[PDB]
Amino acid sequence: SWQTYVDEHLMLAASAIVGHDGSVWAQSSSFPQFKPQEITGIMKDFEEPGHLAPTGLHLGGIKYMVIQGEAGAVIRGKKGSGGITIKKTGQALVFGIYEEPVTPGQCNMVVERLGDYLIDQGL
Repeated sequence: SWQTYVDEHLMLAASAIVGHDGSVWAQSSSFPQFKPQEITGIMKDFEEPGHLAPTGLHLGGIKYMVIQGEAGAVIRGKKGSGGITIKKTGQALVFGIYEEPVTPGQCNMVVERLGDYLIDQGL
């Protein structure tokens, strides 16, 4: 099915590809439903680094503490044992959520791999 191909190719606790406009292109079975305001805040942080830091990154209501990202290209957050990685591409956002014992470096690897895939196609 569309969902198995997706899960099978975005997996990581959850992953997702969403347009800069907030539309969902693909999301894993366990990815959270989120609010547009959550996407606006992230988009502003790719523009003005450090923008989310003061309030934390929220996604599907979950609060992630912002940590060292890649200015204007990748954002990272910590939550208890796991965290999140978000990479901005020409037209989308690649989201990667990890949990113990997956490592931040492992999540980063997958989000970057997906980013390369989309940028390669002009997305």
